[PDB]
Amino acid sequence: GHMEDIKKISIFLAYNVNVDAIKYLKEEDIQKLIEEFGEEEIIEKIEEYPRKIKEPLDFVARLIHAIKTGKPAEVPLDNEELNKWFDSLFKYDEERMGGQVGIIANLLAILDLKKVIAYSPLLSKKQAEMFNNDLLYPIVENGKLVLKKPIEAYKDNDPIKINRIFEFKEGIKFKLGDEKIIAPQANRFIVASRPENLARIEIKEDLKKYLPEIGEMVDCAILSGYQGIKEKYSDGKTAEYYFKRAKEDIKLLKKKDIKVHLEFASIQNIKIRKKVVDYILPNVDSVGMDETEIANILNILGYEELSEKILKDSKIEDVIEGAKILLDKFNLEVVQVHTIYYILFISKKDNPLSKEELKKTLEFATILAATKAKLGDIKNIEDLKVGLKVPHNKYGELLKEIVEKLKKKKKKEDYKIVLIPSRFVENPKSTVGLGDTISTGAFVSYVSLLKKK
Ligand SMILES: Nc1ncnc2c1ncn2[C@@H]1O[C@H](COP(=O)(O)O)[C@@H](O)[C@H]1O
Repeated sequence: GHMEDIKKISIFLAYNVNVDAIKYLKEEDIQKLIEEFGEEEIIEKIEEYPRKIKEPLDFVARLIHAIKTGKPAEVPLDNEELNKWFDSLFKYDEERMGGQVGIIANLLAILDLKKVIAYSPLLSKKQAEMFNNDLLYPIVENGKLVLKKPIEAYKDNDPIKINRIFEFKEGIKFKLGDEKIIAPQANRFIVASRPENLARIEIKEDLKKYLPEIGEMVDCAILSGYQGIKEKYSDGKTAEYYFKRAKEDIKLLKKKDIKVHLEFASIQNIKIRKKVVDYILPNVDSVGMDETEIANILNILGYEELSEKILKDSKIEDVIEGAKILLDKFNLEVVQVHTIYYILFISKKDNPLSKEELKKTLEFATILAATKAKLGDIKNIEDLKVGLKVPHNKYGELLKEIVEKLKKKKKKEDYKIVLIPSRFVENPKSTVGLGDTISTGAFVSYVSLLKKK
């Protein structure tokens, strides 16, 4: 319980919240779709490969197409006027809080943090009910900034962003025409739209003036959702407009002294990914990422040779070298890299924390990650004891010894490098958003130990 000095942490979170409505597909389900829509019409439609869903058949064909590959896919609805028709035709099994803000803010509430301020542009009644009741939502009433609970700041008439997810296990089998189909791998087919018509990824004009005020009452922030920003919008606005104003929010928050953290998401649009590199990464204090994304960042900065060595081979010496480049280039205090086997932490030599403390930050991150992996969602702090029963990966212990040897050889260590093995869960319940869980655990723990000093 001593580690839980974190409960003394207050934190601000923006920008992405949504509702996840999940269907857990079984063979019978796909069978009913085949019967109700027909085999030839689906087969013909799969050849068509619609890029957006306009008629119910589009969804049937793209869902089956994806199931054939075992690879992930996202197709938006053609128009938000089809939402309620879609939800009555293809009903969900369960509804849930989605989005990096909504998921992590709810977890930080369950971890009893001092103050957790979460912000999203849309706050419909159904959405606001998904929040943990301890969360605070910023509001400007009567020329003053007021933190109120979400079930008391919601607005009727507000739309609701919903991600429709269809989960299919490995090996789900069904016939289509003569083609017998087997799921090569477990994957999820997602029906969802990036915001344009209904909302945008930004702090509204009214709240902007109060960002520095939010900066005073908060020890740290975690910002996310930049993968939802579009290159061009119909109203003539562009990614640059929103990325510029996203840069402004970080700068307004940092008039006062806070740490800002970013978890580097897997943005498949390279032009929007390059925007995150240019507008967000240089202005932030902490970053977390996997092996794939550091190579993707190194490739944007021009280290093409290094990027492929990490991608092809994954040697820890190369990941450490790539993390050192990120640390020195961008005004960062720390860089975090996570893989199924290890978590790596690097900070300049003048970091107020000791190598001993940095390892404690990491230890707590592996426990929290292992709790969620074995239990699915975390619902209580008691659950962290389940993660403590998960032992360290044996190959990571080997990498720890390797890093220790590396450090002894070099003449000057102007850096603090700490690696611990992960608490791998072999037959995990869930794997989604595990990266945000680990990265948040280490960052919050890191902010704690800084605050004690
Ligand atoms: N079975 C598992 N047990 C513990 N952690 C896992 C497991 N599978 C995946 N992870 C973590 O999930 C992360 C994936 O993060 P990302 O794909 O960036 O969201 C990896 O870096 C691992 O640390």
